[PDB]
Amino acid sequence: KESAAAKFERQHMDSGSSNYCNLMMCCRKMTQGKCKPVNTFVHESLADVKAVCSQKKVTCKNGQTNCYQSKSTMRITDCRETGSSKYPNCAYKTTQVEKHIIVACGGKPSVPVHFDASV
Repeated sequence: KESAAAKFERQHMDSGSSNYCNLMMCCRKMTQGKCKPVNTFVHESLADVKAVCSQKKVTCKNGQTNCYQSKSTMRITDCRETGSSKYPNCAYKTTQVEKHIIVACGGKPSVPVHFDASV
């Protein structure tokens, strides 16, 4: 069983092409069983992303208060299923942007366990 912290790294970290999302959503296993409809990858170092857990506190989309917003914008790529996508033939639109990220943090040490939003 993968931990929540490990799952966050697999689904969202790509520390560092129109087909980017199609390749990554597949390699990171987000097209198994169903096409995850939307996902965001973050291209900053794992350390900079983990540091968000000690940055600005904000409320989570689900109402929990263990969420944090990055002090700076970060380089991210949003992957969104296209209208033609249909499991098991998933298809995604790749959009690169620079936005702040909001993540839920948990565990000891407190690390990101859920990508909540980009703002």
